[PDB]
Amino acid sequence: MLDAFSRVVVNSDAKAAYVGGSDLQALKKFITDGNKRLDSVSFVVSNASCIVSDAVSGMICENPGLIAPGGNCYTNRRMAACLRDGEIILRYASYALLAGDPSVLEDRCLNGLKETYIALGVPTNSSVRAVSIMKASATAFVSGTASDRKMACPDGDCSALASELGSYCDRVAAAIS
Amino acid sequence: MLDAFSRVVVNSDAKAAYVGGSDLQALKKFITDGNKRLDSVSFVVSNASCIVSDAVSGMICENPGLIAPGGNCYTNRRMAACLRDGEIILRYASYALLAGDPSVLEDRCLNGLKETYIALGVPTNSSVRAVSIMKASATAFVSGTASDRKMACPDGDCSALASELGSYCDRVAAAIS
Amino acid sequence: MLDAFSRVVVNSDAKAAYVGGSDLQALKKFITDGNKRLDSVSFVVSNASCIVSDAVSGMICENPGLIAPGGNCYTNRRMAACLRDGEIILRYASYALLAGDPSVLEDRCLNGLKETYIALGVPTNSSVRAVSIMKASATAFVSGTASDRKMACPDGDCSALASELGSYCDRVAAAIS
Amino acid sequence: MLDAFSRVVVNSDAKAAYVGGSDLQALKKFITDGNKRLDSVSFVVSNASCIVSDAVSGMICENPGLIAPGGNCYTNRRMAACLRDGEIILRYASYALLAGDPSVLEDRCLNGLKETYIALGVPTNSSVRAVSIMKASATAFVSGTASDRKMACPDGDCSALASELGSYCDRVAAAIS
Amino acid sequence: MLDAFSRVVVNSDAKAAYVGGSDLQALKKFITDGNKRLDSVSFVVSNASCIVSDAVSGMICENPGLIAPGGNCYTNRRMAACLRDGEIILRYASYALLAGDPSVLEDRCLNGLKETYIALGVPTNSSVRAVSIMKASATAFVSGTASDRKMACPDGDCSALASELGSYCDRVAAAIS
Amino acid sequence: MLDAFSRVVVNSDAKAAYVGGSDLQALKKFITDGNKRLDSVSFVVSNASCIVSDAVSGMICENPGLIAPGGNCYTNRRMAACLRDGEIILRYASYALLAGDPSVLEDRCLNGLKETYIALGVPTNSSVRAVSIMKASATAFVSGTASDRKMACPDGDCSALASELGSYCDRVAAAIS
Amino acid sequence: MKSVMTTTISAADAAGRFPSSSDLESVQGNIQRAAARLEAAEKLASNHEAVVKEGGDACFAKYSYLKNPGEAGDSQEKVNKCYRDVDHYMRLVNYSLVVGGTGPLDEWAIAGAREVYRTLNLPSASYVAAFAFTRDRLCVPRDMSAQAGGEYVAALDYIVNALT
Amino acid sequence: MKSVMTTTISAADAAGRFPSSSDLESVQGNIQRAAARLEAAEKLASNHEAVVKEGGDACFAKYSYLKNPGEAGDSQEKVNKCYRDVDHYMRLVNYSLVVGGTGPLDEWAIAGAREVYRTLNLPSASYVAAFAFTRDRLCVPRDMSAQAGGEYVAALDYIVNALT
Amino acid sequence: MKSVMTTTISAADAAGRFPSSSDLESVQGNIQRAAARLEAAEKLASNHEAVVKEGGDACFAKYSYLKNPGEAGDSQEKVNKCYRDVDHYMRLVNYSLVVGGTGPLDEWAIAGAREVYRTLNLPSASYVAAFAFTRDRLCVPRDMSAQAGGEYVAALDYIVNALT
Amino acid sequence: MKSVMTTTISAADAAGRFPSSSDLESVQGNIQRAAARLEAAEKLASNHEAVVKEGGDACFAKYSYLKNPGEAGDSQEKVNKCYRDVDHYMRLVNYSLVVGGTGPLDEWAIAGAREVYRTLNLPSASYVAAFAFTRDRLCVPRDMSAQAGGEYVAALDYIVNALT
Amino acid sequence: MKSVMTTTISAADAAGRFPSSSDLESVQGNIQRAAARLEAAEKLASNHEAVVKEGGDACFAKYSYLKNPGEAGDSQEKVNKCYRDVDHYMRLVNYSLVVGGTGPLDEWAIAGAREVYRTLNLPSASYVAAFAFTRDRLCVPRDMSAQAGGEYVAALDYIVNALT
Amino acid sequence: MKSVMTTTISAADAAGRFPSSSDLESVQGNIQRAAARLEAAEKLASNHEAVVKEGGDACFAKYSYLKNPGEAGDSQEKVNKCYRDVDHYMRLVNYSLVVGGTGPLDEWAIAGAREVYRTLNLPSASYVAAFAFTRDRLCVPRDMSAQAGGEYVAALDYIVNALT
Repeated sequence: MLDAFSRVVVNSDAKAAYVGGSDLQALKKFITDGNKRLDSVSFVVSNASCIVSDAVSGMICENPGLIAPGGNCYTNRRMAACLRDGEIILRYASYALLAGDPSVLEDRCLNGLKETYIALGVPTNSSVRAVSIMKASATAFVSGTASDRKMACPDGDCSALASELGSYCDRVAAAIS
Repeated sequence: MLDAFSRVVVNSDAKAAYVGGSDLQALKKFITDGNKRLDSVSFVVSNASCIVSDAVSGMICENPGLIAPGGNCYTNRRMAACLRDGEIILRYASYALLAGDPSVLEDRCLNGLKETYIALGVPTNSSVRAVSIMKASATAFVSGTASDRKMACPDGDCSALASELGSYCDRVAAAIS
Repeated sequence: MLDAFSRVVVNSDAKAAYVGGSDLQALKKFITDGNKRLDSVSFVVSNASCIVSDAVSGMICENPGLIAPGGNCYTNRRMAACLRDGEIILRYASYALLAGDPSVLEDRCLNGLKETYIALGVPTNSSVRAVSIMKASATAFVSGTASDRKMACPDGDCSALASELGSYCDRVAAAIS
Repeated sequence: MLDAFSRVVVNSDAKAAYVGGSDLQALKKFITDGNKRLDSVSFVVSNASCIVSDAVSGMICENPGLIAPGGNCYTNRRMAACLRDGEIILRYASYALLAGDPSVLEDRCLNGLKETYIALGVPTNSSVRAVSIMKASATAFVSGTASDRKMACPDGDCSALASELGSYCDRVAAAIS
Repeated sequence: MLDAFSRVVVNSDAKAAYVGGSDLQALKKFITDGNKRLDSVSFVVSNASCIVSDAVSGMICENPGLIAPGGNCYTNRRMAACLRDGEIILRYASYALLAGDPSVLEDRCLNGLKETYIALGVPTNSSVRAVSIMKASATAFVSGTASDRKMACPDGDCSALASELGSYCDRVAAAIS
Repeated sequence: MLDAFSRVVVNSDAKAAYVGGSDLQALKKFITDGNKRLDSVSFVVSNASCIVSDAVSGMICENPGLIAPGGNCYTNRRMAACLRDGEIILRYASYALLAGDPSVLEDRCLNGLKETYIALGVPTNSSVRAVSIMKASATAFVSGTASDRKMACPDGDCSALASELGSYCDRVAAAIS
Repeated sequence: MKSVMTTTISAADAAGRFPSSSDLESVQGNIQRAAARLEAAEKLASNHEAVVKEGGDACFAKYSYLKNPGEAGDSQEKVNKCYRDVDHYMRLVNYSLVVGGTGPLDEWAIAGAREVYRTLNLPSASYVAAFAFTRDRLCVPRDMSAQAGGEYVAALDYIVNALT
Repeated sequence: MKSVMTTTISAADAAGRFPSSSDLESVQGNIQRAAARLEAAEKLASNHEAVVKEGGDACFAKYSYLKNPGEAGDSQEKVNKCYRDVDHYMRLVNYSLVVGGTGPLDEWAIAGAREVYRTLNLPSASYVAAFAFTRDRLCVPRDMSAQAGGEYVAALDYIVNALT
Repeated sequence: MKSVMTTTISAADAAGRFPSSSDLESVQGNIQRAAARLEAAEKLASNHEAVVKEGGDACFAKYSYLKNPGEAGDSQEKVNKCYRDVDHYMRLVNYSLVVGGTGPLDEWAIAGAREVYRTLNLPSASYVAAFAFTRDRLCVPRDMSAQAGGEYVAALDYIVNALT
Repeated sequence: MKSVMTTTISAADAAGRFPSSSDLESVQGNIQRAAARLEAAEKLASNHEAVVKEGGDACFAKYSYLKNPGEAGDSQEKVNKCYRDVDHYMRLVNYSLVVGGTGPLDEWAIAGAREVYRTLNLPSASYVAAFAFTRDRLCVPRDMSAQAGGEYVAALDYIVNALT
Repeated sequence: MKSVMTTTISAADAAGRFPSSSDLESVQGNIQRAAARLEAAEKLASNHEAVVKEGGDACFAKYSYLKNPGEAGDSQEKVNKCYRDVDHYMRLVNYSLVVGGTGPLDEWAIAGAREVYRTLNLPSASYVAAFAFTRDRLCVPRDMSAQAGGEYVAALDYIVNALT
Repeated sequence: MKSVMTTTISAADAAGRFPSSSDLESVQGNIQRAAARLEAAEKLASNHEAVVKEGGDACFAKYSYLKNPGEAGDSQEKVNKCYRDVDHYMRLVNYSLVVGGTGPLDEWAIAGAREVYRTLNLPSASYVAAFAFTRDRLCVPRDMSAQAGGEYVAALDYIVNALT
């Protein structure tokens, strides 16, 4: 896997170029915004259970067919597997936010996931919906706009972090289905 | 795997329905004729070696090319593997007869079988012949019409059992055809 | 794997024929020329490190793009794996020369190699070149025509063994092309 | 493992003797009281959670040192392992009751248990106490004298079954003391 | 493992000395009598089934308690395992004869053999007798003195080879004694 | 494994006590002196190859019997394995210095080490001397007193750090003697 | 699907054996016991709505806190899902009685239940309350024969144990 | 020792399960069928000397070549071992009948039999001849009841299939 | 014991590496965050009895049903064990703050908790109620500094997530 | 196909080695012994019909029971297959003598033979009788040179040992 | 690519954990230490051509024998590849300083280097000479700050130790 | 110890086989090639000090830089250890010629060599120089027979390839 820094050196390595001061503006910005990024990860992780449970429930309460006979969330074994998947996806998304790079999400989670869901018969439009609600809640906790909980912190702008976390969720939604 | 009883509840579960009195006529009949079914399994199992040997020998005497160079029963290693396959198929056929359901035959024996036989170059028509002869002998032992042995039992009609066993052999032929 | 003797046996077995005097003159010649064959293998193995390094270096110095960024010999890791492959190919070629049959080369080296090369992205044209240079040098040591080193041996003709080795190298080229 | 029947067989085989009429008086009685034995097993199993939890709690409420620092049930990890051990012991005890022979208990559970407990530092006195309480509760469910639950069954005498279960529990205590 | 040649090398290496003309006369003779050694191995191997079966049967017919209830050769399973051990022992003895060194016998057969025999409770005296009878027959085939079969060969003196093989059997006896 | 902070916790947990301000004096000191500790680890690691090679060579130059026939560093294989052990011991010593606790050294390196050395026959007195020379060189690099290399750093007192490293090396020798 | 037949066949298949005497004898027991559990299954099938209602009622009666805001049954729809869940189990009880094995309950209700109920804040004791009542509600011979009652109670005891 | 009980218990043990409904049902089948196989076991134990003799006699009647030099029965002591072997099988048939499973025959007679008979020149067809005769010698209800006879025949068929 | 140092060292050990650049950098971060979490630990160690009491009170205030017969608080001794349990977690929170990792909570509280609490009828929501309150009761700078409060809340959220 | 060259190469390949001194030395042995085994192979190929006939005749001369009804030599076609089988082995003996290894016999005759002859009532002793006679029939130097005869006998002894 | 972030993430992923306190604390070390290592990376990037020249010069100055016929530097093209190789390493040093881990050096230079230099007659001591010089050439605070210099030297020491 | 005999026996042992035709043939090759390699071994043993002298001299003649301060031959003891090493290889060449396999070289010289020489700053090309000279120094038929000379060169080529 790569992080925000090794991604820069991978791009520079393709050009056989040194990473000089001209290439280090974003990485510098990364460092001074480091404490905000650590807060963002913490806020997502500290509410992981609520994020996953609320999203899978949201997916189901919008599509009653999933819990009908033949539905992919029918029986406790399938429902548990769905909840597990939601937790796994949120986990790798938090990894990507901590690293400031999507590589760990692509390599260790999204790789071969669509093929697996197709083989299993997991409804991919519903999977995307679960991810979408996770994106809504997780980015809200990062922005500090979660309706029933505000995380204590020095006030400031975390919109960039929230948008970045959302982009990782976008990658998941695009990779599946 | 499923048996005759779990097959009904699987069908009923698809409609989210309880298994009631109007659904149990066939299953009560299954229990009533239970002793005959156990006899049918015993009569096949007790003559397994003869059933397999005679059928494989029957397949070869019908197709001499099998034991010629390039034939799939050529050399002791191939002949042993063929005798092995005959015993295995009959074994799963007897499993299904005991359970009153072809699922164990489908899941653990027939699944993929056509593809491995094609990959190995195992002649499918000769395979069908061996299965067809096993059907003749096995159903004869069930029906009590075997030429050189009649198993002891109260006189009665086992034509349903023999027909059921025959259908299991037919599924084998259909799976590799 | 097969050798020169079991190859004849396999061919004779296809016709259910005994191996007799009329089929053994080529194999008697195989035995009477055995010492030259043992020399040919020894001469290749004794210069294995030179044959491999020189061919890989020749491959690179004829196409410097291989060691440019994005090139398949870029970084020490890829270069090491490339040298490894060259040694491996020569090793299985030496195996075939000792046995007097290409089966060990085809079965335990060439089988699936093109597919893995396509998957990994190993350029086929460069690979063919490395093989081609290895052929020149190896056949040279067998023919005793290598420019910088002649191996000690009684004077005689080994054009047949050189051609045989050359055909083994040609098999490698054909398989990956 | 052995059951009541194979045990007799094993004892007779040591004498190279057939199992005859004189030896079957105890086995015929095993068959006669078979329904009671099935009830005795069902009653223990149907209250398994209550039996184990109450016994481990009884062991602890009698020796609170177990759940203090330096106690062998301190932390949730150890408490869970102890509860697991209690369930396992009862499970193999129920196995012995169903088979009418302690071999499954001796071979698969008690074999090497004392050595293991010594290695880990599991207090034998408390271990015996948990088994002792499990004996009281399980045999009570067999006898139908459990204070807060009487299992429905035809009136009769199962004192022999309960005594047998108690002997299996005694074997556990003996093996680790 | 070591052979007759590498054994000399090991001894010479221990004193940091080259293997010279003085230390070579025994090895030179080893090569001269090489065809005799190959005959000795062939004569034993070609009669392996007779050697093993006769020796094991001899052990039993000299120790009737082995096939009584509780006897270590009681039941077909144990008898088969004893026959297996006999063949195994002879096989490693033939290895040692071929190599002209007992190391392969000591390293891969006798090593830890005594302690498993103790743990399993196979009788030492009966095991020794099996070996001693194998020694009698095997050395008889080497000496060309076997009563009911003489192996064709140029008539000569193989007493040293018979004594050598006999020493290997004695190593087996001493190890399990 | 444990570090300096977890060791305090484990000790406190044994007394069922919270870790308060009274208990945190040394741990606060651990933090204030944190940069020196990181330097000490870096100084050892940056000179790992010299430390190990010089120690093993020192052990040998003081006892040439190690590289004689029968010596335990005789042949390249044994010499490499000894150099391997020296590196490993230093590596685990560096681990302990980084964590501020000997647990990782004791649990993952020293536990069982004497027994394997006794079984292998590697001399303990020579092993001890190899460690002692490593202790001299490594602590010198920590004290900044190494004769041919002084690592760059602000001037200060690292005697406690060096003495701590010495204690870890002494634990290695003690567990071996 | 664990039953007498599938268990014996699985054991035979693992060893590559034809059905033998012990396999046949085991199935004979399935024949003998079938009448009792089919009677229990049929009674349940004919009156499950009333039984399910009683089970769910017993749950909320014992744990009225469930109706408090933020709790598992703070809405009519959530309460409805509770009765639906009870109906789910009882249908699987019916299935298990027909099959003669805990298969339907094992695969379709029990497996993964802990993860689901933990994540969705569904107290296991609430389910226990529904099925402990359902079990204790039975009496013989009013509701069914003795052996039928034994099967009914045993299946419910199996659920309670799985929850505890 | 494979039986109804040991099979269902080892199956439950492999999954770490308490005995459940299907386990209990299986054992009930052992109860229903016991009388039949115990009758066969008793009849065998009471008259095994006569059955064994006819078994061995049938062998040597079909294969008199065994008495030729170098063959399995070229001596009186060898012939005695042959009848001893038959007795050992039949005693294991008796055991199998008692257990209600092929356990005794599997572990004590069949396991390793191929290896033993191959290395000792004991033709399998000879053993088959003894048990095929022993099997077909049965007639109901003279020797035993119908169900007892079925158990008797099934055990011998199991041996024959194992030899062939 | 999961911490900054034990994680990086174990990672280095798995690859057979000496401590390198990234290993030393990780420990530097431990130095920087140490003051924040150690303050939280001290403040907890000096006033834990008041904290624990409020956590336990919050549990029974929310779930008064616990004091009903057969429930986890139907006796004073059981109620006392509940407050004892809260003290256990909070002491392990203190440990986790000192270590700078979740190690103490992972090994000594969370591992096996699911099994224990289900067997003993200890509803996880009751524990959640105790720590959700404990978490929300905190306000900075009254009780501690901002970054100290962040560590305090984070450790309690870790417990809450572990229970849900 | 096990031979000197294939065994040597497989050993080298397993260790990832180029052919070395011991490898080349082993092949030199294949050269030296080739003449002896090729002589035996040639003599067999020139007169195999006579050798096979004597082999088959020896089998039925020793075991005349084979032609009894129900036995392996029931009919002329079955007898013909027996002689055919003898020819199969002897052709594979010829192959093995050419290869210089037991490869052809191992892969094409021995592998699976136990299972085949067991299922089809083919007594192993009958095959033994044919090849033991064939082995003992050899007369040196009448039929071939002493070293060719040794190879001939060795290959047949290999078959007999595999049958016993 | 080994770094503080990738090491701590892979460790959590191996245990299926969300990032916890120790993971976050480790990344804080990346924040504090970045200034030093980014400085060193910038100085190198600005003047690598001069540093590389001095590196290659020191190699051939210490080992003039390399210029002899048959040796690694006996042609202008070969000599140019040597300085190129030094540039390769130093560029990877720049990368490793930016990443904050030995990742770039591990994957792109060190892995496979032994096999390559062995086959191509490239003495490792020659490389050592270049980077030992480069390391000792540093003058603080002339070239960079003390901590930046510590990073520069550490990376070069990592290369030297791997080369010996 | 790799040789003809140990390779064939290890191959047979891996398949649980008695020695057979191909094994015996392989050993016959050891008999035929023995005289040549023994001649080379004895010739080496009778004059190894002179051979070692020329080997070590050729090393320092080609690499005189080794005697410079800080290099592997910058002392009298170090130089003596160099000639000692050359002697150790040549003694193992003698062993390998006696064994008829590369065994002695593999186990005692080659295994772990690159690790030792890397650690001790022992340039592999220095060893190559000594053995390349030793190899090319051979004079046929001045020093030995042509076949003995072939064995001599092949062993030295094996060492050279193992160093490059």
